Amino acid sequence: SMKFGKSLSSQIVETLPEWRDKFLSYKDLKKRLKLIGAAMTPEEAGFMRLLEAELDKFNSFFVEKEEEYIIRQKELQDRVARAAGRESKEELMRVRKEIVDFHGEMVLLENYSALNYTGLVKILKKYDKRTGALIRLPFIQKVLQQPFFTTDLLYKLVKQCEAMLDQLLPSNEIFEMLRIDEGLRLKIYKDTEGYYTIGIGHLLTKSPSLNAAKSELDKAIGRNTNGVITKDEAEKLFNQDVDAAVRGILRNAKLKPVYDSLDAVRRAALINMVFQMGETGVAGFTNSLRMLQQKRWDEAAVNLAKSRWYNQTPNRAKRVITTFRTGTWDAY
Amino acid sequence: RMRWTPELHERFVDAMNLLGGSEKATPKGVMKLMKADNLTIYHVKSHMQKYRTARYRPGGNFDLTEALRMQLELQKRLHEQLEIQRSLQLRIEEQGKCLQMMLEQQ
Ligand SMILES: O=P(O)(O)O[C@H]1[C@H](OP(=O)(O)O)[C@@H](OP(=O)(O)O)[C@H](OP(=O)(O)O)[C@H](OP(=O)(O)O)[C@H]1OP(=O)(O)O
Ligand SMILES: O=P(O)(O)O[C@H]1[C@H](OP(=O)(O)O)[C@H](OP(=O)(O)O)[C@H](OP(=O)(O)O)[C@@H](OP(=O)(O)O)[C@H]1OP(=O)(O)O
Repeated sequence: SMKFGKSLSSQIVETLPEWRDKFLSYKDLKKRLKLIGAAMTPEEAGFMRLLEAELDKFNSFFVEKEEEYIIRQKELQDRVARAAGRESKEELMRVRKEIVDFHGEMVLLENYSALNYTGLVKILKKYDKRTGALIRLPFIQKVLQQPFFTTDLLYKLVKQCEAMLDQLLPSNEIFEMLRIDEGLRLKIYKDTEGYYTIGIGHLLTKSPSLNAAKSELDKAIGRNTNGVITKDEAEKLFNQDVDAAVRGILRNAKLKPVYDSLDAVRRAALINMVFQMGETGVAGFTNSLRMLQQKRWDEAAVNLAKSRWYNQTPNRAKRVITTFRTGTWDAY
Repeated sequence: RMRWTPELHERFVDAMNLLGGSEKATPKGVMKLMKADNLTIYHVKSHMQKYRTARYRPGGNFDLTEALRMQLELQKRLHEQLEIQRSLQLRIEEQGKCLQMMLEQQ
């Protein structure tokens, strides 16, 4: 099933009154088809007039909305640029809400165009079936070239909006990296060894007692957990582990000079390594670390690939090596 | 109507700022400074009113932020599918054209 009529209505109802009678007059057009039994009958020309009027209303509304969005985009970009990360908790919440809402409205205009197009095809199909004509193909070829269907520069505006949000409403890049590499578990489990662990490789205790691992969890979180935690409890626990790992690196003579020289991204790749094999294991890559410190990305990649680590966890190792190569999250 | 571009709007802001801002600039002056192809006084008047409108001067927040993250996630997923849908609609018409060229020739 497609349930077009029902979905078009459900969307129209979810719009502001300015969007009133801006969508396809699907119910109406289906009723006017019943009246259809230049070589074109007055009935057929009158119905074709309704379809052209529909297209005019779509194109006129779309380009007017694009114009609003161009003005809104520039205004939001300036508000964000003027503040330069110095927004209060109140102000930051306001501008984030406004940009997420703006993004939503542009996706709404994109959905408006998709729904109007889908119904247009449904009307032309019913029309051709009723008239014995073959005009759906040339009529839709005309539609596929109209502003509203193509989406115009709306794709560029959503992209710009999403770029403002990658800075303003950021994701914990290292958390998402290691929830892919190590894995995120909300219930007390046992690692490769016989010790109790939770979240993303957070060892609670080496004790065989399950209540000894439970009491350590209630201390770390600060509440009565029973062995289960939420995503943000596991995220805050991991953030503490990262800070601890960085504190360790910054006091390691074999790791600090290279960590200091790396960018934020390549620093997360090194923390990843430390989480997996430990500070001592990582400090053992003397030659590869030298290549990373000297910003010889490719040379460090070829060298890290011949390590036992690369054969141990190849999926994870390749993703970390690519992060050292590119200096981007494009592996994750 | 006028297909505005971000580049064209940027030029309009400069023109109007150079004319003392939205509360001092006239559509006639903006028109003259811009010297843009097919731009009319009507377009500038309509654009300035939208500009003046968009520049109008007058639990927990962590849960609101988490709700925005999902709102954004869901909008991004719909956007991705709409891009996919556009390609689907184009293929349908391309096959439909072939099916018509094939049946006329039988
Ligand atoms: O859909 P319904 O619940 O059956 O309501 C219908 C219908 O209105 P809509 O389809 O626009 O919602 C029309 O009947 P159809 O054209 O769909 O057959 C309409 O106008 P008609 O005189 O052309 O039948 C008719 O009558 P009215 O608007 O005078 O109340 C009305 O009510 P009925 O249920 O009694 O048909
Ligand atoms: O009975 P409904 O739940 O209200 O759905 C019906 C109908 O379903 P059935 O043929 O199974 O009874 C068709 O649904 P789909 O094709 O989307 O699966 C469709 O009728 P047509 O496609 O043959 O036109 C549609 O109409 P619409 O095109 O508006 O989506 C709609 O009928 P109503 O919208 O008039 O209620």
